[PDB]
Amino acid sequence: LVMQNVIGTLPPAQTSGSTPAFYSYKYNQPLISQLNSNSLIAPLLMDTSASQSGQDSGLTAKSQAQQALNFIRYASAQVTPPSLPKLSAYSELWNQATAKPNS
Amino acid sequence: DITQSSKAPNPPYSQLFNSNVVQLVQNYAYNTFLGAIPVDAMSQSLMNFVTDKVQGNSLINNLANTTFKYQNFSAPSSGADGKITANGLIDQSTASTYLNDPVSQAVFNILGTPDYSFCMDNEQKNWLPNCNLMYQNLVMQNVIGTLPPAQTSGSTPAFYSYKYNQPLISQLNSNSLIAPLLMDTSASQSGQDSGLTAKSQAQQALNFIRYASAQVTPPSLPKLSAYSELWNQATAKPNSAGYNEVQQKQAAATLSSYFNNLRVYAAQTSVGVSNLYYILSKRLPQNMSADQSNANITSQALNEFNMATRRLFDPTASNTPGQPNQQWIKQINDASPATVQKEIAILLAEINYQMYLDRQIQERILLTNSIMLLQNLKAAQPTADFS
Amino acid sequence: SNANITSQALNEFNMATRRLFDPTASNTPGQPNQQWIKQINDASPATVQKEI
Amino acid sequence: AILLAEINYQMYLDRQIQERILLTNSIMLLQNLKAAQPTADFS
Amino acid sequence: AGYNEVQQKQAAATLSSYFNNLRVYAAQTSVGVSNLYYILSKRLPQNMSADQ
Repeated sequence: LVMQNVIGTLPPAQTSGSTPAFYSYKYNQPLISQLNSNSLIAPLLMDTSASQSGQDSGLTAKSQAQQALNFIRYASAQVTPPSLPKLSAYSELWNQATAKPNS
Repeated sequence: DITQSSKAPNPPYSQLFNSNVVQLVQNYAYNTFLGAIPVDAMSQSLMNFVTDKVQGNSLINNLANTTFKYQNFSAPSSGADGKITANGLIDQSTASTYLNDPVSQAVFNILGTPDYSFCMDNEQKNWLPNCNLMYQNLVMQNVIGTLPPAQTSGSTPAFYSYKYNQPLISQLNSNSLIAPLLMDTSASQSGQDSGLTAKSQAQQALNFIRYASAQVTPPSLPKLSAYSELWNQATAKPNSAGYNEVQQKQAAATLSSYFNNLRVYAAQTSVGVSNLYYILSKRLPQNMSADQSNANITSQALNEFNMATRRLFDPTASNTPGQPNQQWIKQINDASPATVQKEIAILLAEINYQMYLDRQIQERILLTNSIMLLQNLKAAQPTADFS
Repeated sequence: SNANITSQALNEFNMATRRLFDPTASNTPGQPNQQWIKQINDASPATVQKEI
Repeated sequence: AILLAEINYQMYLDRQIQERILLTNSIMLLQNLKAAQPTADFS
Repeated sequence: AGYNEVQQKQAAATLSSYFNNLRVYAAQTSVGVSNLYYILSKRLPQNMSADQ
């Protein structure tokens, strides 16, 4: 769920008048800016004025400071969280782990 | 010896040897430094170094991406002038027309270089006659040019023969990036015309830096047919049109995690390509005077070399006694105490500037090693496997 | 009322980059707050030592 | 005066060396990351 | 002459990718070659005086 929110709406196969494909520059216009690392290291003081609106869905950043925030999230591999235990297996081996002494 | 008035200087000097020369040098210092930093180049506010509230906002913001805007990176270069440009041989176009920042251009290649499958049929058996789109196979064939033969022939060289390798050794040698302080902007070089070739020392640097960034092997984007059926499966409304929700969310997660891996990869590359392009950009020429008839050309590294070596042997400094514009140290030997403390003040100011840009080198060290740590620990994601 | 804004990188920048060139400085002779090197050009030895 | 002159010069060339490490670490980052091309496999 | 396009481009792709890996490797090794040559080259003899 969290990295579907990262996605927003996922981009279609071939370029169409409704929504551009995934490699098309029109679809890639907003994301390429937050995928540039200079966004973190070039500017000298960030601007937080919400003026730009690139993607109607997914992680979209309205400010250059939020561009840097989007990149720091991406580079930190934060959009992909680690895999946490399954309920069935974890509940079983927890029930075994918290076994009462000889009970 | 105060007793002799003749041995005293005449007329007296209490000012610096030449404030004008250090002034021009210093303004060029500022211009080169603020121009040399690579900055996201897509919209006017996007390269804004500073906000509008700080004084002098315009005269810092206008100097963002100076090296590439002067160089016309966005507009492809014909090659007759040997200008740094987005080659229409490796770089995808914005038309389904090139991006203004080489680093964003590179990560844009990473994200937007399709597989050959979109230029196949949907059964991966034959090839379309015309395909405007630029797939990874096609671009890196273009990097080859004509593929070279096995045994050297009278017409064509073997791939190992030195005559085949005459340009490639320069293209591929690392020093093409580091040793020069200002790249040659004149297309005095005409290499072998097969695919990518450098027409200038600056192009030699560019082709090296892209070669190191390994853009010639763009990542394998999804198959048209495979991805398209998982698309049809996932994007559809669940429990309608012969669909459901289980594999819908499942395949949705699979494709989305795939593109997530792509973008984290691309950001990690953008890091490295950003530093490489900054190393390259410290050494590009920049225009100092707005009027081209009076235009001055100096680079960040060249000009910073001048901050270094103007107090030392200066090539234009006179080296014969009795002439003006003498060498710096001999000028000190005949200088006044007020003048000498004056010059100590200024040279140590230049100390402060230069260990500032040393700061910036260092924080870039942080950038790189932190990224490499995150990648390395990403290679180790805690699995919840208990069997 | 005097709410003014800076970051730490930009502030360390203009702390480093205030003497050599200055945007606020007057670039025409005869005006106040000229370039630091030009102000030095008429400064007293005690003044320059305090700068040191 | 000449002492701080040499100081400018020397720690200038140390700056050169620092940009050299910058270069080395950058390329090792790219080659590690090249060892990690994302897979278009949908198994 | 008994050829068709599909394995033609497939084979072209295999060769071209091979040389691509070759040149990328060459660049990566050559950075190390260059800095090692630099560190040694700071230490080699040089003649300054224009007359031998």
